[PDB]
Amino acid sequence: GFLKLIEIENFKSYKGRQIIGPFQRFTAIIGPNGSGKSNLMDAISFVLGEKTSNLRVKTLRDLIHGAPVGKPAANRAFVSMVYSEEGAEDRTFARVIVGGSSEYKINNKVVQLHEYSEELEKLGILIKARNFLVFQGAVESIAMKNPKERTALFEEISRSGELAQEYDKRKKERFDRFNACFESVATNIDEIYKALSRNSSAQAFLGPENPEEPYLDGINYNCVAPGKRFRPMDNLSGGEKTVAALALLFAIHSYKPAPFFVLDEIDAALDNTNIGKVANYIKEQSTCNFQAIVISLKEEFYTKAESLIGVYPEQGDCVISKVLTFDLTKYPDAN
Amino acid sequence: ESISLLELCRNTNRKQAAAKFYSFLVLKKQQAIELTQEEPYSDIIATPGPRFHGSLEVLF
Repeated sequence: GFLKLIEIENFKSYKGRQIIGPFQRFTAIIGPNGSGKSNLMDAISFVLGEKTSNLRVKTLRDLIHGAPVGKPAANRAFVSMVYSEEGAEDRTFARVIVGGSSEYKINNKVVQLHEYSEELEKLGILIKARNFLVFQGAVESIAMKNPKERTALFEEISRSGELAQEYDKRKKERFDRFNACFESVATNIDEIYKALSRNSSAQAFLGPENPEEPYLDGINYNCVAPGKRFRPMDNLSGGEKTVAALALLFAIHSYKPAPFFVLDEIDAALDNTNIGKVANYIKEQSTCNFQAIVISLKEEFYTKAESLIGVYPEQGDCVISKVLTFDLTKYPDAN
Repeated sequence: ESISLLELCRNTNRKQAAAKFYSFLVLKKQQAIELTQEEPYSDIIATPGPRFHGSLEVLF
């Protein structure tokens, strides 16, 4: 499971035909302030089936470079993802804007979106659930969830909330959904918190309030920071409360894990007290469990990446973005 | 005049070389330089740009 490269033609500010990557196991996307970086977040969401309304446009056609000011650079645009797999040939998944409507392709076969989604699903990519994506501020949203809405998120992921209406009009099925999801998250959560904060004198515990009817009551989450005694997560303060939320979010994504993980400015919510720690965690994870693609603002984060994709603007009637690639592994480690 | 990025990073560590790379991006944005990269992960060549008429040797 590997995202090898992305190819773009006339998508938003990515005018003309452009290769993005190749990616390493840990690649960071960087550059000075502009739409260039988020437009590349949008290209990834787009080739993975995202609905037009979450792509910051009103109409598909407006994704064609130049189209927002009625000066489109072409009649079509596309984003292509090359997926590589040891022992197998590469597989190319493209979404093309043709006739103002999306045309999905797998290795030059035009396909319906339903087959596109099925074929990605066999690869571990869930384009409705977006298991591969951590959006901006996802860490903050997790940090501020009371046990009742921490359950609300779990039934969203576990499809327990799907069965909610026929159930409460009367049930073995709704349980299997939750605990196979929950116990998976709870199984892994203690190790992830021990890994983010580097020392093993840390502990994190995930217990339901209603141990055999959990979909109903809240979910409790109690941590053990190093320089602290055992206390719940709600009673934590900033710098370490964030590291506790990261463990919860990562543990969530480790159930039904995607082969690659796109982190959109996750280092925004990090201090000099923990940014280097989280960045080494991503580095260690990228050697085995998943590929990491991060969009990053903080040097202390992205200097752990193996590769940098650096985005820069070109002068034009419209904002034009292009990319550079840079290998960091050739240089000695710093401090 | 021209400057090779890889030659500017010759004797650097990871954080230093990343900052020279990031600085090409910023300088390009300010139109102090133009940038060429023939293929992915090749050397990146900086050339004079419209909003700076001095020495590239100076800029770095």
